[PDB]
Amino acid sequence: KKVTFLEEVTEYYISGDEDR
Amino acid sequence: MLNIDSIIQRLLEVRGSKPGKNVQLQENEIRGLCLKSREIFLSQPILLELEAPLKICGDIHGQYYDLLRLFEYGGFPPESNYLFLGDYVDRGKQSLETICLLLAYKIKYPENFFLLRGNHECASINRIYGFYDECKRRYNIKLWKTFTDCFNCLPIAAIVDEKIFCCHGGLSPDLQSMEQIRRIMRPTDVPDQGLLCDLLWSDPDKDVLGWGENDRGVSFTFGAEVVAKFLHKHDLDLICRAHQVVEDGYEFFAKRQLVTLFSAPNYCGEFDNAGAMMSVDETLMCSFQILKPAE
Ligand SMILES: [Mn+2]
Repeated sequence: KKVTFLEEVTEYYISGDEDR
Repeated sequence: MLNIDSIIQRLLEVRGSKPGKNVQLQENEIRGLCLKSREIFLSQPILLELEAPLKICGDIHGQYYDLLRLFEYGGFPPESNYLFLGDYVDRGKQSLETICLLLAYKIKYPENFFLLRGNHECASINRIYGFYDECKRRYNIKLWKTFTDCFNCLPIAAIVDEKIFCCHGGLSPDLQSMEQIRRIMRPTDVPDQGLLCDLLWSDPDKDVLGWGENDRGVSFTFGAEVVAKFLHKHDLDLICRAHQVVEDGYEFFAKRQLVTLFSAPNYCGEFDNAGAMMSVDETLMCSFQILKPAE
């Protein structure tokens, strides 16, 4: 077995996390 | 005797509430979580041997509602296996709820859910940076002391499928064999210097060759060739650690031989950072999900 990395990153936006 | 289901139900039922809403567990329930999780921690190895698939998260720092979002995206236990890399408390607004949910999941799913020790899981640190104050305000000093006894038994590192070495801080110039970690006796405080200190406090640095004094004033920095030699000596592929705020929630070091994960978005309301969670599949393919803070 060998560690590999997926290049595609999944991004989410969390509303309200600025100025909680 | 714990009713773990009742406890978890109460912790999760604040999902969707106006953020900042507290869960008021009974003092004896929280004490119970500490006592039972301590038993489980001590019965399991101090150096965990884990198999993929699992999800790995860095610092949470009391950001309870962000933790809940991590589980919403990753899947609630035991739908997914989890390894957390430490720093559950301090700085954030809801450390008590955070550590209570994590301990509850450790107790309910002890072979699907794993917690490592961070440098904030230390009485001398979390007395100052918020956890003691939170405990005192909502419960009492005796409960904070109960948490300390629990934290003193957390495991220190994990190895995933013999290829990924995980710990909160980083490497140590004192570390020659994994057996040295295995021979650390628990319960223990974190010492001011030495192997256990380094595993919880050290940092990678692109401008150091070998080992350097850490600017933090605790422990060391280490360079990319130190990482390479560690991986080669121990037949590992990757070091996975936390302990540093990074812009995108994850950050590579030494040509992807080391990765830093940080899972608390907009840490302290100062940093405007994303939080990341790393998924490791059965083939050890690693992928990232990142939670970006928004207005
Ligand atoms: Mn830390």
